[PDB]
Amino acid sequence: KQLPNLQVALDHSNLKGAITAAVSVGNEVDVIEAGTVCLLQVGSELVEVLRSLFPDKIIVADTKCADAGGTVAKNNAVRGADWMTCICSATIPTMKAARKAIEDINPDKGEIQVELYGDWTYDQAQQWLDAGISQAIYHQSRDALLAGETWGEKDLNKVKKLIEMGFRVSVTGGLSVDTLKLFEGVDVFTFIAGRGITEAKNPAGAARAFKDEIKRIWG
Amino acid sequence: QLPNLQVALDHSNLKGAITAAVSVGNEVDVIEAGTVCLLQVGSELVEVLRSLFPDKIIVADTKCADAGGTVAKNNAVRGADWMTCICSATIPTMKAARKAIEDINPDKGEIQVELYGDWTYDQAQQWLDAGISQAIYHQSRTWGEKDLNKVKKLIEMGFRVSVTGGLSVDTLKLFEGVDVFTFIAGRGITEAKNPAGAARAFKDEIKRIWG
Repeated sequence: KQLPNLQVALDHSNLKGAITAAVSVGNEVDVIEAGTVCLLQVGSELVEVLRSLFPDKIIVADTKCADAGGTVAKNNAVRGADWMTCICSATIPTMKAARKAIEDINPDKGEIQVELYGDWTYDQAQQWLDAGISQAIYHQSRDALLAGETWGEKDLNKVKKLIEMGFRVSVTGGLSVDTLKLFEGVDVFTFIAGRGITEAKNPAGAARAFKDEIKRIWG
Repeated sequence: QLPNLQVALDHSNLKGAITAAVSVGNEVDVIEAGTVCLLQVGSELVEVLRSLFPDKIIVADTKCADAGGTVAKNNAVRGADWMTCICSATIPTMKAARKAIEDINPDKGEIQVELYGDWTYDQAQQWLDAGISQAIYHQSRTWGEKDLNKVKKLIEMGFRVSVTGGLSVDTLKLFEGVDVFTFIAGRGITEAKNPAGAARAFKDEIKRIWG
């Protein structure tokens, strides 16, 4: 058993913003993620820079891969990624090819995570598990997120159900040190924070406070 | 207009994409920076292609799922005409992407929906209602009736449909009578002994059939 991870997403539109934010919080987080917006802007060298700065941190290449799973996984695994995202639209053969490629380069830590967008089903989710993929990323309902709302029961129910199916579930959106308590009793695998922490007055302090609260609730 | 010939650049490095584009650019209508390539090299490739081919349609194949306005802006400022969104992107994301690309590129700026997994005609109608009327259809993994029939309905609904997968000079026959908007070729053309000649042959067969 371990505590939920604190992950920082880097969704910057340029290389300097990602690197500066990563350096500001890196020591205080468990996982550092090169976000899709950033990767589409700067390419995969960022993954390698992050690996150099943080030899022992978990690194996520958030490619939201839909196709050419083996190639995209290999491309980011050789840069040093541990986890890569596939969009839930990706077929089972694409997801398996990506898993096989990332495991080939990184047997110890290599994994695929399914990014949950649109009308995905639990029947699809079981297909991911059967294909050896057991991480999923769940986003707060965007309407509620944009409105500043708490996590609603419907969102919590889906998170709970995925966990019960056997997923390690990461959540993102609507997360702050004060809102972690909403998740009390929910076996969240990773909390993914972004600008709330990296744009704070003291990002390292904000990151540590977030992890302190994870420790209070789940410790 | 006849169906467009498009070349997809899915290389894992910059030199591969640039070399392939230069080899066939004059002979095609549309040049696409594929997702595999953009994830490797970033968006500068789009602006390089725009400089090389000022009068060609340029596609930024980002398969955008979220941050629509940001992703579309980032690629439109590089000179993209069309950008792909994955079909699982929400309507708000697709709409934000469309509005951002139209703002920078009022001439040609458009979103195209990339079709993967279990999509429905009901979802497709929401894309049309959202102002998005291009969709990319991939051969199931010789074009058979199930695939052709889906292509035909999408066109009926009001989509400009691009097709990709299993395309050659010889399989263009199979699409006789269908109002294909764009045929997307890739390595079949760019890895040929004479890429410019393979592409020209391709466009010549389009001209024969739809001309």
